Amino acid sequence: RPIRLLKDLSSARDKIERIYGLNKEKLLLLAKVKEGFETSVFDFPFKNIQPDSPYFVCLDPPCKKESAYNKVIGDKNRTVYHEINKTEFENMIKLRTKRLKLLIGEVDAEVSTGDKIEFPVLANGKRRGFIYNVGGLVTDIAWLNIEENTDIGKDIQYLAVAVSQYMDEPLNEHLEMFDKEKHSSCIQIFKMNTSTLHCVKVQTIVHSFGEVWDLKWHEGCHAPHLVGCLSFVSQEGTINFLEIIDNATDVHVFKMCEKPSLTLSLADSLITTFDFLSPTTVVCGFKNGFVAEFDLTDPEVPSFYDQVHDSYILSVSTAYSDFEDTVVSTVAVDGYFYIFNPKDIATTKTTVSRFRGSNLVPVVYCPQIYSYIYSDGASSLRAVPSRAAFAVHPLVSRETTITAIGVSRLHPMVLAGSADGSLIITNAARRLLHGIKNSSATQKSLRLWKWDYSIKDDKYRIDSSYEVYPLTVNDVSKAKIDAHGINITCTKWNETSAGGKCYAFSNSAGLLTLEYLS
Amino acid sequence: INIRDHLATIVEVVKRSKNGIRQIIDLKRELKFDKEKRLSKAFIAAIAWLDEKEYLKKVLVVSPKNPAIKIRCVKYVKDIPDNFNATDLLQNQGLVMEEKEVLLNRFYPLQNQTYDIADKSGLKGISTMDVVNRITGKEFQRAFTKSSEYYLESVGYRLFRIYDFEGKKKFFRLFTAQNFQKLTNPKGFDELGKSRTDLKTLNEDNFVALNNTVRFTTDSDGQDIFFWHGERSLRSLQRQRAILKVMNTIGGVAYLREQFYESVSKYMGSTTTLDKKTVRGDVDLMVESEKLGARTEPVSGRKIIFLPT
Amino acid sequence: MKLLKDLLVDRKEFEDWKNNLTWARDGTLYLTTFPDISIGQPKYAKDINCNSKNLFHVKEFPLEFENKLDFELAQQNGLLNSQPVCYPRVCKPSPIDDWMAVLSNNGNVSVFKDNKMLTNLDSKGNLSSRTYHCFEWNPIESSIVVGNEDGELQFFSIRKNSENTPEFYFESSIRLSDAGSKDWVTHIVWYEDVLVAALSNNSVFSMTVSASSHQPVSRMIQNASRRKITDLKIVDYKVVLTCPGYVHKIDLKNYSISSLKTGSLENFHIIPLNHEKESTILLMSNKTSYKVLLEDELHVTADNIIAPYLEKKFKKWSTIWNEFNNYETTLVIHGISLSPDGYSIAIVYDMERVAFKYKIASEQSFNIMFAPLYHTWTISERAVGLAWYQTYQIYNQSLPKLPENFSKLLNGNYPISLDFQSYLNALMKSEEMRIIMFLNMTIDKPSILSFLEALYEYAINKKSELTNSFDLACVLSIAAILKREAPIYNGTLLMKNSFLEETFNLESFTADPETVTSTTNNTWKRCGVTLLPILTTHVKICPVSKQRVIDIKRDDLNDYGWFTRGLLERFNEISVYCGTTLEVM
Repeated sequence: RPIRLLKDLSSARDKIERIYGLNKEKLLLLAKVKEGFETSVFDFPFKNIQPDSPYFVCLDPPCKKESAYNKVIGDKNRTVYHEINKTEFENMIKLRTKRLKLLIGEVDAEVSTGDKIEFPVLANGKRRGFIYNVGGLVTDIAWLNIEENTDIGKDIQYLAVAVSQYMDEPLNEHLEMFDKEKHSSCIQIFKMNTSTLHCVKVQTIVHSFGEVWDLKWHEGCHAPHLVGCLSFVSQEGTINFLEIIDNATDVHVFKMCEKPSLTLSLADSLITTFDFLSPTTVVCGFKNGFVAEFDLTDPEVPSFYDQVHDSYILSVSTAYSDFEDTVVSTVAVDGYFYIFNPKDIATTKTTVSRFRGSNLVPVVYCPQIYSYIYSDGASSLRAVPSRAAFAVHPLVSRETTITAIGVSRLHPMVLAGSADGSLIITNAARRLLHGIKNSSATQKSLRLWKWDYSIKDDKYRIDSSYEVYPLTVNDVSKAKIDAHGINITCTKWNETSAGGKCYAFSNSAGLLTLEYLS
Repeated sequence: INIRDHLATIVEVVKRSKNGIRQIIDLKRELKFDKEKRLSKAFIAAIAWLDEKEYLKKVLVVSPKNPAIKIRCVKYVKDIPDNFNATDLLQNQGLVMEEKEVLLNRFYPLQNQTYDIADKSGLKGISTMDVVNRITGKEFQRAFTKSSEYYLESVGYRLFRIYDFEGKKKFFRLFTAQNFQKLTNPKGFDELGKSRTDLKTLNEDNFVALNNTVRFTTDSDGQDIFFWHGERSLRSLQRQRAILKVMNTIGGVAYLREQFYESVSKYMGSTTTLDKKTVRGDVDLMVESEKLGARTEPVSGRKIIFLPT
Repeated sequence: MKLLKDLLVDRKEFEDWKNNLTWARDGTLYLTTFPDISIGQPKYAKDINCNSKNLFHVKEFPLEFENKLDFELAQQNGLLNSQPVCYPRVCKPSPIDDWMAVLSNNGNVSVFKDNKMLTNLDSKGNLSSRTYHCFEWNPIESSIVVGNEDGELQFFSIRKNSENTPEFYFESSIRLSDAGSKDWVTHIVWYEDVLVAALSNNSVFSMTVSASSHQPVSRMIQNASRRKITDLKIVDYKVVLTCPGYVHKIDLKNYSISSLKTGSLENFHIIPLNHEKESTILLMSNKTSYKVLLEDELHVTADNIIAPYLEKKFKKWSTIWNEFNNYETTLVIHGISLSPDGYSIAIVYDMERVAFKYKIASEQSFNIMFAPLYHTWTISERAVGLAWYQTYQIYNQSLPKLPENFSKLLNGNYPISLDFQSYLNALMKSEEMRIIMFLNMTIDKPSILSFLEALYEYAINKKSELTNSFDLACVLSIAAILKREAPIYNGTLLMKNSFLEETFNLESFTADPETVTSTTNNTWKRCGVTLLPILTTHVKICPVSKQRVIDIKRDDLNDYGWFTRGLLERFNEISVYCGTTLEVM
C-alpha cells in the first residue's frame, strides 16, 4: 500500500504496526496500557499505578538511568549558600502586600502570602487538597520523586515553585526573553504528605539569576545529605544546577546563593530551554536558533553546536525509548516543529508542522504511548508519535491558547491549561491506541476547574463545576482575551506511585492549587 | 545615468534647501532618480558616501506627536572640492532633530501583551507600528499580524482597531475598552457553571468501548503473551470628547465665543486657534446628540451651551 | 582583481545549515534547496560584463523519488519512514564519470543521468544495513562507496555502460563498526588511493582502497570521543577534521595525531588549497576565517584570499540593514565548494539579524560569490567543457599557463592506430586535445584542424575498409580541408531527409569547409564533425562554435557506414570543438 497520509492507515492493526513497529517487547506495554486505562475516561484506578499491579507500567526518564551526583557535582562542586533574615528577604523580593479576595464555592477569603486553604465542601463532590497564595508570578513548578524502596516515609513528597517579584502586569522590562537579565527571583521548596495533604514551606532560596523556567529535579543526583538537585534555565542565559541540602529541622530557612554547583554557559548566546539525554548530558537551545549537547562532567565545551532554527528556540523535549534512538524535538518562534537524532542532525532532521509564530508553545513527552504532546501555538492540543511524524492526532480544542501542559511516567492522563483559566483532563491513550473512524465521538475531555475574575469586584472566583467538551475535529483556532492573572502558567502531576493521583497547577496572579484525585 | 558627475549637484541642492535639510525620499524625487530601481540604488549609495566622507550628515527628525513617524533627512556640512513624502510634516514647528550616532515576555500569552500596552498607552491609543516594534521588532510583523486578526475587533478585555492618518501615511490604531468608555462620553462577575454531578458518574457513564486492538493473557510460567487474533472620524470624536471636558472644567455652562474657541484649541493642544466652523460642526453634532443644551442669551444675543443635567 | 557580481538565487529555501553546494565536472552547480534541487546550469557568452548570471542560469530540477524502504517498518532509527514524502538531502556529481547521486530523506541512495533515474542502490541485509547516511565516488574508477546504519562501508561498481544504461551492482562490505555496536557512518572521503571514514561516535578509520587488494587495513586513527566531527577532508595525505573549539591534523604516512584550538565554537568548513606548494587549508565560519598552514607544525595566518571580499560585502550590507549597529548580525554560509579543477571557490550565503524572524519562501534569497584561490592556474584532466571557461572568467580573463614549447598551435605527435571507438577516446584523453578545446573559447573563429589530422591518418591507414559511400564522402572532405592527398574513388553519393533526397558527385565536395552544391543546383552547409551536407531538421547546436551536428538517434533514412556511424555515436552529445553538451531542439 502507498501509506503516505493518516487516512491510508484505515485498519486498526495496520495503524498500530505503522505507528509503533513490531518489537514484541514494545507491543506488550501498549496492550497493558490499553487494558489498564481504556475505561479511565477522566480518572484511573489507584490500583493500576501501584508497583505490584497486573497492569503496572513505568518508564523512567533518562536522567534517572544511573547515579549522577559524583559526575555532575560531588564534593569538589558543593553549592555555595548563606542563611538570611526575613527583613532583608522582603527588602529585595517584594512579594504581594495586599491580600487577594478568593471565592471557592460559597466561601470568601482575603488570602495573604502563605495562606493555605483546604477545599470547602462543594456541591459536585468530595474535593480533596488545597488552594494557596505564593505571592508573585509563578513561572514554573516542579515535583520531586523518591524511590518507594528507600527508608524515607513513602507518603512524604516535595515540590518547588519559581516565583517572580513581578506581578499581574503581562508586559514588563524585566520578563524579557530576548536579552540577558540578572535580577532577584526565588524558589520556595515545599514538603507535603500525600496521605494528609499537610504542607510546610521548608526552604526559600534567593538568587540573582533572573526568572526561572524548564525547572526539573535530577532523579539520579542521590546523596544522603540532599533532598535532591534542582535544575533550570535562567534569564541570565545560563543553565544552573543547585544542591537542595537537607535541614536538621522542619523549621523554615531563608538562603541566598553565591555559586550553583554547575553552570552551563556559552559565548555571546543565551540558553533558552533544556532536557536530559542521559544522567550526565543535556540538549539545550539558544536565542540564535542553535542546538547543543553539553556534558555535565566536562561543561567547558559543548559536544556539538549546530543551527536548527531561524530564531528563538522555545522548548526542547526528549522522546526516550527502550527500543528506539533518543530523538529530540524542538519548536521556535519561526513556527517549525522538528524531530531529530543527536547522533547526526543533518542526516536525520524531520518536520511535523509549521505553526503561526507564537510566543509560548508548550511541548511535553507522554512516555506511556511514545507520543509528543503539543499546543499548536494557537488553540488545539495535538499528539505526534516519534516514529510517524505525519500521524498528527488532535486531542482537544479550547477558546483561548493552551499555555501549559503536563503528563506523567505512570499514566497517559494529559492535563492542559488555557489562558481563559480553564484546566482540562483527557486520556491521550484512547486517541493513540485505537481506530480513526469514530474519533469525533469516542474521545472526550473534562474541565476540572476554571478561574474567573471581575474587573469591578476584584475577586478570583474558582469554579468547581465539571463540563464535558467533545472533540471538534474540523475546528477553527480561537483567541478570546481574558484577565491577566487568570492564565495558567504551569501544570504537573506528581509521578510517584503514592502521589500519582495528585496534581498541581498555577495561575499567574499566584494562586497555586493542588488536588488528590480520590 | 552616470552618478559620478551628479555628486556635486546633490551637495549643492542640499546646500540650497531651507535650513540646510532635505528629506532623502524627496531628494530622489527632485533629481528623478525614482524612474528605475537601478537609479534608486545609485542615489542611496551616493547619499551614504557623502555621509561617510563627511560632506553631508544623515539625521532624523521626529514628529512631536508621534515618535514612530520620523523622517530620514540629509543635513549639509561642507562643499565638494517610512517612504511617505514628509514635506507636509516638515512645515510644522517640528524641531525634534537628531544626528545619527524588545519587550517580549515569555510567560504571558501574546494576546495579553498587546492588550497591556494598548491600555498603558492611554486615551491617545497606540499604532500597530508602535506595538510590533516595541513587543517583537520589525522582523516579526508577519506572524504578529496573522495572529492579531484572531482577536482585534472592528468598532471584557476587548481590543478595538480604528484607522488613523498622519502626514501622508494611513495606519491602524489600537484602543482597549477605554474607547467604549470615551465614545460613551469593565464587566463585573459572571455565572458559575451550575453542573452538579459527581466525577465518578462522569468517569463511569461517559465511557464508550474502543476498537479492538493489541491484547494479552499471562501463561502458567508467569510470562505475558499476546493475542491479536480476533482483535464618524477620530479627530471629530476626539474634539467632541474635548468640548464636554472644556465646558465641565469651567462649570455646567459656557458661552460659544472667541475665548471658548481659544480654550478648545488650547486644551486640544494646537499651536494656533481652530477655525470656528470646524468647532461649530462638532458642537452641533454633540448638541444634536443631546450631550449639550444650547440657547441665545435674551439680553445680549450671545450663544450659551450647557450640560442638560 | 575584482570578483564577478554575485549570482542572486531567489525564492529558494534550504531545510538545514549543512554544506548544500556541489559543483560538477561540466561546471554545473547543484544546490540542495528544499523541496527541489536548484541547478546552476552552465551557458556560454563572451560579453560576461562582470556578472556571474551570464555563466550560470538557475532552474528547478524536479527529480522523482521512489522508496525501497517503503512497505518496511522503521526499527532502531525511529525517524526512517517518519516523513513518507521524499525530498533530496545530499547531492554529489561524479568526479571522473558523468552522473549524480542523491541521498533521499528516508536514507536511500539513488543515481541519475540529468533528470532521468539510472538505479536505486540496494543490497541484502537487515533494515538498518539497507539504510544509508553517506556516500562517495571513487576518484580513479567507475565505482561508489556507501556507509550504512550497520556501520558497513559497502561497495558498488559499474559495468554495461557502453552497450546500455550503466549497471550499478553490489560487490562487498567492510564492517567498520565493532561487533554488535549501534554506531553508524556519517562521512567518507576518498583521495587518490586512500579512503577515510568517520562513524557517529567520532571514531575515524583510514585505509588504502584499491582494485588490487581484497583486504584493506581499517586502521582507526582517532578513538571513540565526545566531540562531533563537523567536517573531514584529505589534504596531501594529511587527514584534517574539525570539532567545536578544535582542529585535528593527522598524517597517514605514520598515523601520528596533532591538534590546535580554533578559538570559537561556530562550525568550521575545511577548504583544502590542494595546488599550493605546502599543504594548506582555509577554515571558514559564519563569524571568522583564517589560514592554517599544515607543515609538520600547525599555524594561524590571514585569510587574505577570501576574507577581504566578504568583509567589504558585510560592511556594505550593514550600511543599509544595520546602520545604527542596533542588531547583532551574522554571515550565514549555506555551503562552500571548490571548482572541479580546484582553482576557484563558490560560497552561498546571506546576511541576517539575530531576531524574532518569521520567514516565508517568497522572501528568501541567497548570493553565490565566485572567487579565485591563486595568482596562477592551469587546465585539469578532471574538469571539462564550460568548467574551463568558468575558471578563466573568475581569474578576470587571465590566460592559463601554456607549455613553453607551445606558446591551432601545438598539434602534438600521435604515433597511434588503436581500435576505432577507443581511438576517439584516446584522442580526447590527450593533453593537446584539451588545450585546443580551451583555446576555442578565446579566439575569434574556432577551429579543429589538429583533430581532423587524427581521423585523416586513421582513414588513410584503414583504406581497405572505406567501402561505404558516406564514409568515403567524410574522408574526402577531411583530405580536401587538410591539403593532403584525397583517396581514389568514383561515382555519386545520395543523402536523404524525411521528404527530400539529393544526389552529390563525390567531387562536388570541394576543399571549402562551409558549403556544398547538389546535382540539382541547390546549395547546403557542411556538418561540424562528419562534414556531410546538413539536410535534416534534427541537428544539435554547439553553444560555443555555433556549428551543427547530426543526431544519429534521430536519423532513420541515411545508410551510414562504420566510420560515419562511429563518429556520430562518439560525438552525439559532447562537442568536438569544446567538450560542452550540445543544445537540443
